Amino acid sequence: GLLDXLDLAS
Amino acid sequence: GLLDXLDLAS
Amino acid sequence: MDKNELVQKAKLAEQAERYDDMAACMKSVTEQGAELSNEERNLLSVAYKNVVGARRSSWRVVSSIEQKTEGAEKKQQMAREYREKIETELRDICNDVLSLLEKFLIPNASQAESKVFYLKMKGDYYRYLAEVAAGDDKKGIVDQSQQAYQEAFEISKKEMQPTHPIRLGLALNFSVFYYEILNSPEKACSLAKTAFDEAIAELDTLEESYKDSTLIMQLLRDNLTLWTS
Amino acid sequence: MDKNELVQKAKLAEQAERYDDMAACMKSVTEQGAELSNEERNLLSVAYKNVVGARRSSWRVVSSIEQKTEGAEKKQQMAREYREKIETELRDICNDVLSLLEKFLIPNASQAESKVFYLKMKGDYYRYLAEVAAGDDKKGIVDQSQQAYQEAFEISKKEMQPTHPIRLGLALNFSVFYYEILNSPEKACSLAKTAFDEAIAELDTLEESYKDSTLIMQLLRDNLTLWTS
Repeated sequence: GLLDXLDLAS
Repeated sequence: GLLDXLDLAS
Repeated sequence: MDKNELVQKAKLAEQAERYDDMAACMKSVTEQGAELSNEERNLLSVAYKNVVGARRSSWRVVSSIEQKTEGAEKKQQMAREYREKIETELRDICNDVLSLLEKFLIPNASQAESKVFYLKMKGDYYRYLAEVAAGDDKKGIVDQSQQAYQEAFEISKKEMQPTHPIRLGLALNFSVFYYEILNSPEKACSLAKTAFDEAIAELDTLEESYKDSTLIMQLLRDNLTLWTS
Repeated sequence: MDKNELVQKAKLAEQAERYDDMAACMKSVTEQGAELSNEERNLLSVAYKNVVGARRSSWRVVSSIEQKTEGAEKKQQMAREYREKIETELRDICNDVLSLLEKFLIPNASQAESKVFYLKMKGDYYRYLAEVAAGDDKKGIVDQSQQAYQEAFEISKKEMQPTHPIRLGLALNFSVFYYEILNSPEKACSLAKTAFDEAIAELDTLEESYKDSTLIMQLLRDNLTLWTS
């Protein structure tokens, strides 16, 4: 959800 | 796999 | 580009999930006039299956929205417009495939198994054109789909074992055409049932791969179960 | 169309999974010159994340293949040419975004959160360009990525709480930049550990919504764990 747009590099 | 190609309408 | 080259690119495009690219390769391959190997036939179908399926999935999403916006004449107008833009993409793809089927694939098929595969594909693609047609165009398209499936069916009954996955998968898709497209549940249930039963009966007599066959037999019966109640 | 129409079309393309379309809508909106609201900033990111991520994905697959192709130089050749084509799509995309960022998104950002968000994004995108550069330009592209992240990092240290997700996500991505791109695990580990520890200390101090924050904290700690042994 929110973390999606944040384009995390995980 | 094989069934994927057959494009089944399921 | 060389034919072997075109195939190898198609295979990279598949690994990459670049289906539009994959379909362009297999289109060029087909256009060279020679009969497809089974491997080529499968690549062609994998590629068009994913290219047409993405547009069908999007047409269903935007069609829903359109039909579910009561009022908001503008919002609704924009949806109808996006839908039409998607339909156009989708008729172009079906027209490409149907043209490949008429010009090369079908007339070049030298085995019944391939001819049944391609005739069914023709039925499938006209069925997709049907789902998204209005006016009196529908009837005309619906009929082309029916005739392609029917020709396939008659060949498969004459030439193939009742357990052959392509005969069974044709039965499945033709039965869904009748139910979902011609609104003839009784013709649908009767085609699915016969197809299931003949296959069960061939087992009694009886090497080949029944795993895939039995899967499609399960799908026939799940549909009977759902069409019954 | 007007801003509202574009925004609406964008949400429709999202529903349809037509990301190239979504990006193009949100590009025009951005090009109207006015500071984007959170709903618009978010749509723009979603769109480009998917548009770029697909080509990164495809690049990694093909590039890999081009690597294990020690057999037929021929095949290897095709894999290189396919890769090159895809890098080109990829560079176009990063360049569109990097430009939307320099001309509009950074200069018009009136609030710390948004400004950190767009500087992080700038870092992300130069970083994606470094991944496929060599060897000449690489050094300088790496430097632009690092300058962005650093600048973002300084602002977030002065203006945002350590548990803020934009701050922690900057830390996550910046730390991975140090590890994967500058090959510098001491700097990666330190940034990540500090960022985790400072968010932990703000928990003692104390709202608002720590579920997202704690998921990014977990991702930071999972990286330290990996990077130790």
